[PDB]
Amino acid sequence: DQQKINKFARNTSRITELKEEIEVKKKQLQNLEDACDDIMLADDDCLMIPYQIGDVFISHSQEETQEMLEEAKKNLQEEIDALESRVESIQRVLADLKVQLYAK
Amino acid sequence: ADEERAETARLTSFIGAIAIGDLVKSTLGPKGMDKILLSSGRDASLMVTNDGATILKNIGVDNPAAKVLVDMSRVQDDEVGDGTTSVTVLAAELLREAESLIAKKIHPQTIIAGWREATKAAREALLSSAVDHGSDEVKFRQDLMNIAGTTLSSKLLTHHKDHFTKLAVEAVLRLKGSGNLEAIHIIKKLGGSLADSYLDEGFLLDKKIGVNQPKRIENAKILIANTGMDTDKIKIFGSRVRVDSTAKVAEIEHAEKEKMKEKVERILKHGINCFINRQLIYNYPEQLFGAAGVMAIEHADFAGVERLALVTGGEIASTFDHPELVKLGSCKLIEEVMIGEDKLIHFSGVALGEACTIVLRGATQQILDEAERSLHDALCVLAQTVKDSRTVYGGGCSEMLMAHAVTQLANRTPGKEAVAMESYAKALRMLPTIIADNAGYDSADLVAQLRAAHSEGNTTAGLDMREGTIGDMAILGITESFQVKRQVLLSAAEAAEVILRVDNIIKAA
Amino acid sequence: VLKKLDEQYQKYKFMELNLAQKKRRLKGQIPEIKQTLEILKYMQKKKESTNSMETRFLLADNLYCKASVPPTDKMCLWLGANVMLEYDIDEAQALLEKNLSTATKNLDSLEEDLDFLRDQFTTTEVNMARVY
Amino acid sequence: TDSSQGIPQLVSNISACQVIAEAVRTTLGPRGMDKLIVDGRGKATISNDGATILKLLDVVHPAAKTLVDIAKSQDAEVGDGTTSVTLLAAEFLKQVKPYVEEGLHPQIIIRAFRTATQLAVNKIKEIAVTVKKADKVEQRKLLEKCAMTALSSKLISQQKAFFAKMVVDAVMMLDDLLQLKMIGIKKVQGGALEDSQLVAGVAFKKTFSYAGFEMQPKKYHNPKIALLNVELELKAEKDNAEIRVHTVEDYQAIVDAEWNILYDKLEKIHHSGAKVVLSKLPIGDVATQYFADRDMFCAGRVPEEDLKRTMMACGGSIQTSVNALSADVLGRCQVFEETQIGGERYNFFTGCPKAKTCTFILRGGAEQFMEETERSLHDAIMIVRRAIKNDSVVAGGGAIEMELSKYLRDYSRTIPGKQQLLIGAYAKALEIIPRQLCDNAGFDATNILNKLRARHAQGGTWYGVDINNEDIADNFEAFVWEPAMVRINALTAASEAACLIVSVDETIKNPR
Amino acid sequence: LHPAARMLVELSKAQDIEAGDGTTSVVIIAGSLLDSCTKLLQKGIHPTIISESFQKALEKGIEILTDMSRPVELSDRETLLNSATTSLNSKVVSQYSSLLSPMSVNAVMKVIDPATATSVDLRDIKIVKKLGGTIDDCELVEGLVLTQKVSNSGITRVEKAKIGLIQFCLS
Amino acid sequence: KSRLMGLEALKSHIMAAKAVANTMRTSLGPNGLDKMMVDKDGDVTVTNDGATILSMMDVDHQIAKLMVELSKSQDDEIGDGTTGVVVLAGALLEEAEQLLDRGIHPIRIADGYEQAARVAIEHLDKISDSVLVDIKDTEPLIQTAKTTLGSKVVNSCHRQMAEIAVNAVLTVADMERRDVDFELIKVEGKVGGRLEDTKLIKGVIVDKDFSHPQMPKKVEDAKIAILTCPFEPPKPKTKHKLDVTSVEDYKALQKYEKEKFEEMIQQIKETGANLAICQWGFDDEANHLLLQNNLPAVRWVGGPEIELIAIATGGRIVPRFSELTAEKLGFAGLVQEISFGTTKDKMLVIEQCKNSRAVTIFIRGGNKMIIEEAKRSLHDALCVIRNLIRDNRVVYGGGAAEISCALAVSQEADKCPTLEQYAMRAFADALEVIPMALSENSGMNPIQTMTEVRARQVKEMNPALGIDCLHKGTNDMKQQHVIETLIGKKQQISLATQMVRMILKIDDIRKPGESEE
Amino acid sequence: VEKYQQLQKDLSKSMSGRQKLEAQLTENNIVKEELALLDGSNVVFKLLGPVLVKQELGEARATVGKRLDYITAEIKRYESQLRDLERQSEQQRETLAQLQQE
Repeated sequence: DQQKINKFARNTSRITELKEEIEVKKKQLQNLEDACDDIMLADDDCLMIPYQIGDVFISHSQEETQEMLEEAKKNLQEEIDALESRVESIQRVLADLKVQLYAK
Repeated sequence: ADEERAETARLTSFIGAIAIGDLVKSTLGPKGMDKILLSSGRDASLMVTNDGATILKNIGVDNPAAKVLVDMSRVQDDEVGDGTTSVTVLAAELLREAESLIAKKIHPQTIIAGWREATKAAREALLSSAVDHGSDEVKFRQDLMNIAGTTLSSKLLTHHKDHFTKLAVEAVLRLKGSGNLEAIHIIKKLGGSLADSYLDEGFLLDKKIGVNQPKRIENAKILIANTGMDTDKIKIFGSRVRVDSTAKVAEIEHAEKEKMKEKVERILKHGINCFINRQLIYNYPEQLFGAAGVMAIEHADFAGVERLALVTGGEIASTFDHPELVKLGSCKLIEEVMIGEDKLIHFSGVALGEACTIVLRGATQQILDEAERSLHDALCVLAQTVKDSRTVYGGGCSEMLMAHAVTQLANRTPGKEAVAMESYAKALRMLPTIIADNAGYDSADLVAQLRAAHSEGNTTAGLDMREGTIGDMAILGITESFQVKRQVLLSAAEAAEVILRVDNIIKAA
Repeated sequence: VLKKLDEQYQKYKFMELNLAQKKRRLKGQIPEIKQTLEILKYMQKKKESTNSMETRFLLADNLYCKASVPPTDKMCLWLGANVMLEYDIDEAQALLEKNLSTATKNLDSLEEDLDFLRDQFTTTEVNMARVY
Repeated sequence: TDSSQGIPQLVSNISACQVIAEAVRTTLGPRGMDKLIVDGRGKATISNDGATILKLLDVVHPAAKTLVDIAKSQDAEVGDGTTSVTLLAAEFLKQVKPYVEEGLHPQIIIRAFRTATQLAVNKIKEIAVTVKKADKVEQRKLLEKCAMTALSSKLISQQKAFFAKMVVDAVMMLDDLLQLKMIGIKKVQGGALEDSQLVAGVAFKKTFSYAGFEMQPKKYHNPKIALLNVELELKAEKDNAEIRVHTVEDYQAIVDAEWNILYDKLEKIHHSGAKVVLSKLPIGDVATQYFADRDMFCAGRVPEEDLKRTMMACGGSIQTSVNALSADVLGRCQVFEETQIGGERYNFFTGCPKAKTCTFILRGGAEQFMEETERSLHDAIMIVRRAIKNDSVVAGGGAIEMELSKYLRDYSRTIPGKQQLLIGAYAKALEIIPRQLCDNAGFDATNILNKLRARHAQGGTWYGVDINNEDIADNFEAFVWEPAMVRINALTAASEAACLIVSVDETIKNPR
Repeated sequence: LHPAARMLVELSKAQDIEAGDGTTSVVIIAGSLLDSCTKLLQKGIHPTIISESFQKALEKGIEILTDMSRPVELSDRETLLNSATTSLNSKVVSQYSSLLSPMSVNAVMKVIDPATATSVDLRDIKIVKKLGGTIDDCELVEGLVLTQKVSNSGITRVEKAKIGLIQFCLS
Repeated sequence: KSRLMGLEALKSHIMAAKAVANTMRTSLGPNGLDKMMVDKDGDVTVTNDGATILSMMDVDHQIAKLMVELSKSQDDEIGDGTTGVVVLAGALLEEAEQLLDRGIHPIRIADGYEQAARVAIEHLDKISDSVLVDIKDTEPLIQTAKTTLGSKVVNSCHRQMAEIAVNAVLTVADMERRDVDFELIKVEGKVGGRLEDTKLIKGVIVDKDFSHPQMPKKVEDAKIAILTCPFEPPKPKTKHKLDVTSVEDYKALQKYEKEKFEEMIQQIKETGANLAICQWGFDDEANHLLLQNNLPAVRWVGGPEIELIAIATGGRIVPRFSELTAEKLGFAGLVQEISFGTTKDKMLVIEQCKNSRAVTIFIRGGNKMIIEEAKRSLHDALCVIRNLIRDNRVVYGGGAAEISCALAVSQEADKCPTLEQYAMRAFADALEVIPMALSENSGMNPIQTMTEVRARQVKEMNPALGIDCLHKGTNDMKQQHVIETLIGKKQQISLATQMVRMILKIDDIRKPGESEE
Repeated sequence: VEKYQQLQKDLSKSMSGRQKLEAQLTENNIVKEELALLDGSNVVFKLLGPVLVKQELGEARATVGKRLDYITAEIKRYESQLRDLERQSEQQRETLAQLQQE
């Protein structure tokens, strides 16, 4: 019975779960970003610009309408950097679990 | 593993190497026979050759004596040029002579020791046939047109040979003491006929650039470089690649327009009129080059750029590791001359008078590839003729000469070893039997006629094989190169003794 | 021996399905609590967002009626099981943030422990087989 | 279900048992025409005795399997006498085989087997002499003479007396039961035929020079021994490691951290207390850096067969596992030494807490004359360690076998009927060990037997043949000695298998 | 699949591309020459000798055959008309070659610029099928004749058109 | 089950031994005809050495399967003489059939073959006196390695090779009680320049890295920094992620790492050992930056290459950048750079006057094929000299000592007159097979060849006058200079009688269908 | 054989997004029935994410007209994707089945 391959099986499965979390956050990042550019291009401030918050609406400037989407893109991208900071940490154990099968 | 005994190995060496020697003696001589090519694998495609080297490439060789011959066939092919089919029959002519000795009782170390002494003795007889031709400009001009008909007709080109014969001997004449293949630029190109082929004094690139760039450059300064425009090379000027941000694209989009602007400033500060680039040149630096007078070449040849820095005295920029310390080439005239259907770049008046560019013009791909392979085999021999402007009298005339000298030494020495020297001098006379069979004549008559010639010492005349009659030597068209036979005599006597060395053959495959 | 390996392959695969029944119920809780915070925290009240705004009411899934909003300052949230209480912003805010933070951690802390509860089930069934 | 019965079944069992007796007929002699045995293994296997070769045979005759199992039962007790039970019982069946068609289909022989073998074992211990302390010996000259008896077979001049008294000492130190493989002589390139070294523990033949190999200690007072099972090197791992860069100091971190785990390999058992590092697998170039930096000795590519002998005498075991790395698995000694003999670094493990492997180390700088010395010593150990176990020692070499055949044709006269033909055949088979060694030493083999019977009609003291003096003599006065009990065991075992196979002429099979 | 037989299909193919006619006769001449080869190899003549003798006699035979021939015009359109159709009536198909002889005569006459009149490129001659129409309505249209056009809102008849080419993707 | 009894055993023992002895006897001496090999991968191989071919040939018989380990003992100890032990022992073997066909028992001759081996070894003590002083005896070894080189791999004897090869052995023998270890020396061969190029390296060699000639190409003081720690950024063959905040941050980063380059300098240089060598490699960007910063560094060094320089210097290796001392640095005698080959690049030769733990003869070639054939001539020349440096015992073999002991053993069949006389006769006539076989593969008549030196034994005993195999007509051993080690010929006596003893060891020749299957 | 399911999964994944278009295709025809009744009676906006942007009726007619055309562009490629993946795999069902047998 080997407990290092018990760590080796846990290590490779943690590689898989991290990369999938990056991909779903990248598609949400471009979805908000391309939602910014389309609504600015059509009809800036003429009388009022209604903006959806559920089923009630607020009327204000065109650039503030982007600004709510701009913040969520900032929060999402900082996660993507932190996700890849965990993708890097799951690779260092992978180079070291090969020796620990010979050590203990 | 299968341990082949010596009694079995001699039978295998005799069926292995001689049958290969049967094939190359067919495809010897322009009057000689040919060989159908049968592919050893499935779906056998057929070609008809007058070359034995291609036979080894198509038909697989797995005879252990004959696989030694494949190594010998490669050496005369690459390092020597012509003499591929000649060295392989000649070792087989030796091995046939060894058969009766093996049939008697005779050890091969008798046969080896005799042929080693007989080779060196005939080598001095080969040096006796060394006659200079660089003593005159005209006789060296007469020397080059002699051998140019010999190699090209030996490697399947005799119909438009004479148009290539006039052009090739001119470029070798400018080499003047130094044999050069890195000064003779070899260009094949589809277009025109084989009478449309061209010789440029200098260097050539097949670039159609028109009138957007300067194509007429007088008193050129040539920068030989590999510096691209969109590749973002070494000596960084702006942004580099990075991750984990979304607003850093603006520094990358702006930095490309600065690097292409700066490399125009880099190229102009060389002072050149011609920027030769291995890579693609973008449209915005290209239009900045033609207005000032800087020639722009994109998609340059990987080997042509390196041969350009040699012929012009310049140097490669080493992928923009040298931004200014890279030296410049200089030539007289750069002219765009339409040769055939294509627009060509002619670097004329380069710093090397040795430097030339032959321009091959084939009407199809079938004639164009076979012309260059024969022409490259010719120019290697002609470059060796620049170092040693010497001939030996072909048509088996030198073959009759050295076999007499061995026969004289075989009739002064003959202890144990010169039983082989008697078999040696026959195998030298076995080669003119082939050419008389290549011409298709009485080989027993023509040899014994030629044996009667060199017996008293009639050496200035051997057999002109176009009629098979005896004719002039020391230049005839048939008087061959000194450099060829001294390599062919070296290898054929060598590997045939090595075949005699391998009796302890073991097959483990 | 491959024979001992083959019995542990089938006992590992069958216990994967029992885990997916529990994770999807943990999965189904997460977007429903996710909709509660982000819609509230952006509008924040009729009161907090500075009087009368616009609205297009949800009467159905495809039928929205446009009108002027102005309500009084309360939110009648829905608890479930014959219960509605009127609420305000401060009561509704801190409750759902706690339900927001747990529903991720209910999905995260269990999905590792389910992966080892599967490993308990596959290991248990093979040691009794090799002995008796 | 298949079956074959009667005499054509029975004789088919006999000649099947003859062929395996045709093989081993002089394998106790050093000579014959060799068979290396390759099986579906595909591997090369030779031997010096038949008993190892008999372990290689998958027998196809079940009656011949019975003669194996009795001989393996003789092999299981001593390790010798496997051939003796084999040849005697077959030559019984050889001489009985004509008598069967003459009418020895009855089992009247089986009464003649026991009455023969009861008298014989009453002669063996009777003619044998009990001696341990000093009855004719020096307490050592018993073990000296038998070792000089074995080392006189090959023509070692006077070093055989020097080689004797050394291997006497290896037996007395180890002595717990009849086991010889711990004494097993290591062929040593280097040394001379005049020096010879006895080791109270074990030794390692070869170890290779690594970085800082001579910068590791040579003198210990207690080697704390770790008998590791893994191969160390830096090129055993694969690299995928990742972390963020803002400087070049991060470049030092990825390479050093892959070296600490290699340094973590050794420090776990070094902090457990171990100082001696041993692996039959190689040590890495970077891995042997820390071993010289630890200032603890390492030795890679040591023999695993020599590594097993360390487990017994030192109280050690096999090593690195996932857990339980402590002093409970380590081995101990009291003296470490590394003496380069020839050109190899040759290690000394002595001072062991357990006398479980006492090997003798022979030198000479050879392979052929030293193998001549070893094989005589391997049988010299087999005699003298059994000579300790049994105080009563008889003379070997067919001395007593010819005496029994003298005794029993006389007893054939006293026996009536068909059973005297058994006793005549019983006395017939006894000569079989003289039949080979006379033709091995070079003799008219039968005419020797005729000579030995006259010296039993006139003397009858110990008269047999010599293979090493190459004549006929009294083998006790020629000092060819071995304890009498294994002969008595062989007399019972050869009588047991022979009467059993002839008792079966009816064999039942099931091909389903 | 035989190498002598695989030269035969090459022999007629060269007769197809150089002439297109005499492709049956180019088969029969080669097997006739092989009958001459068997006599001389049984006689004991080297094939190198038999090769160069035939290459001389080939050059020699066409010289005497040229004297047998009579010179005809290549710039007179009418002389080309009489010369072609007499061969066309000599061949099997002349049922449609009657009206289609002078159409071909007017076609080549446009590319007969000199009197030397080189061999002919069929690599400017395009054959275009029209599904209906009549053999009487077959004619010569200059330039090139294209198949089905695909015009979404495009023009049908453009005067002084610019012929363009597209070699790039839109997706 | 088939049992091949006695003669029927020995007929199986004939046919493989008849095959392998006949393929060796065509290969004795410089007139030895070469052995060809097609591999199991179908690869052409041509040697003249048996220990190569017996390792390469797929052995298929108990006799043949023996010959791998039998020729293993000869080549590892002695070197040359792989053919002669096979020719001799098979010639006793085929004669032993004739004795068994005469009715002579196979055991009594196998008893006498060992005693026949004793009196031959007894004769070699009288043959060819054993005193050759250290400065002089290099020259017959210069002549002996001339014979191995000048006829087999190169027709005209590279003089620089045979004279360096006798000098590498005195480098190790003096430190090792007049003996050499074959792991303290190594025949190192790297083609790329000229086949005439041959050097002796007291340590090891590494290819010295310089990235630009505009940056200084240095070599300095005799101390090497045997490092695995980074003096230059290393590369364990993987990839991080790259991210910088600004371009001007990367502009300062070049100024930051330049101070970090000097810190790796000022740590190493204050300890000593200015030639820095690190195991993991790097590109040429910061390589010539460190060359500009005035310390040379070698990149992309092989794994075990840091170990062999450590034992050659005798010192240790520096594991980490924070652990810094001079005992973990190299202790070298000379560190100088010499160009690798003639045309491509340069090495860094690290010689030591301290530890001869890796003394490597370094040869070059203009052909890849010739160098292992050259090294195989050098492998056996470095094994025969190990015999001489211990004891200066030499033999004039090749036809002199073969006919000499064949006189003696045949005389010892008469002096010691008993049963082993035909065993000694089977030993003595088999000794004559060898100088026959030197003339059999030669062009000379071997039947004439055994006659001449036999008359010389009537003339003179203990001959330094045996046959030639250079066909010079001068039959000597001291003026033909064909001289070998007495230990090597004596080892060939032990090995040949070992094999005949080995095939005699059990009497079992029965199989279950599987004893060679 | 993994090559059997791989060509099927690459085909079936394209079909699922294609079946999404067909309900959109019908409702793109529904809105053109409703835009034809509007001529200024009711203006239209555009629902695009969290922002509801003003349109015109001619702006609406081109908008759903484009999205009608983008669906038909993805229909025709699948007809190429259908016949290619069913014919390539049909060749694979004969050859790759023989690989597992011998």
